[PDB]
Amino acid sequence: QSIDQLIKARGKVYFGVATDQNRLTTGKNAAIIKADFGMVWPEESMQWDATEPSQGNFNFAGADYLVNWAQQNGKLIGAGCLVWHNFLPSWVSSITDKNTLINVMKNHITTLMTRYKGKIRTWDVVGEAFNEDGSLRQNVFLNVIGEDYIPIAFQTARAADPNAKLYIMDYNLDSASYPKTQAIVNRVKQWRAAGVPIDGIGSQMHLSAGQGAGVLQALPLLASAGTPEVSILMLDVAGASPTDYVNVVNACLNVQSCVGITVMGVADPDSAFASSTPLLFDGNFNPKPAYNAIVQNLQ
Repeated sequence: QSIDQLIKARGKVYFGVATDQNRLTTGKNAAIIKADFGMVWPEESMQWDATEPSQGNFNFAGADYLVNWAQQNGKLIGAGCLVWHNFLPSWVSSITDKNTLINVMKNHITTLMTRYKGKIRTWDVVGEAFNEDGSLRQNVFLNVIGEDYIPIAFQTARAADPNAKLYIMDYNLDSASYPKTQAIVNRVKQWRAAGVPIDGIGSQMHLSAGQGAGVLQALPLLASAGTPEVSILMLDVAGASPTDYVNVVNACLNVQSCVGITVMGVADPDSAFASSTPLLFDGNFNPKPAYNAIVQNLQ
């Protein structure tokens, strides 16, 4: 039973999964993604250090492979992250001149999005921009450009591909009482009021056991920012309890603007957190109790 087909039947857009050429060419990953998922999300091949390892010298081979595989198999594509502090080459973080960095950032955004224009459903434009107390995270963009780097990034992305949905994303947005959750809602409200084209908030749900229950209140709070969409991505759950996974799915179903869920890989041994067995398929590529519980809940 395909959880993507079942979640579409309930009115959502997709159940997706993070992957890349390394996974699609080994084991049973390709067969499972074909059968059970409706959207793919490159784990590393679209990040800055992979795509622009030297300034103006782009490398698209891995990203091209993923996009072509998705189109051939009828899958939606989400891609990112265009601007964040992870996967960032030193040549970028060493820039100290504001105009130089604005132009570098705009060029990185425009080049990636133009190459795949019309083919990408969702771009993660800005990621992990907030500290745990709700202040903005001090990365090179904030240090050199200032808080305007976020509006500039989204305005540039919107001009490059008006078809794509443009997201901001962060982690630890899983509790409605946590300062970070309330801060991103307030800031996104203000940005949208100023005309900034933020289409979505993506919640990076790398969850500890038992945190699914709190998502039932956190996700509606994120939806109150008034973006056209919200999504769940990078989802995994330590221990992979059915209770946590079903709670996360029910939160999605309860929030009308939540378009879908993307899990953080297929099989446990390929997770960065493999020792906590946090995914929906085990090391033999067999569906786990959590997978069957999602199927049963959606039916």
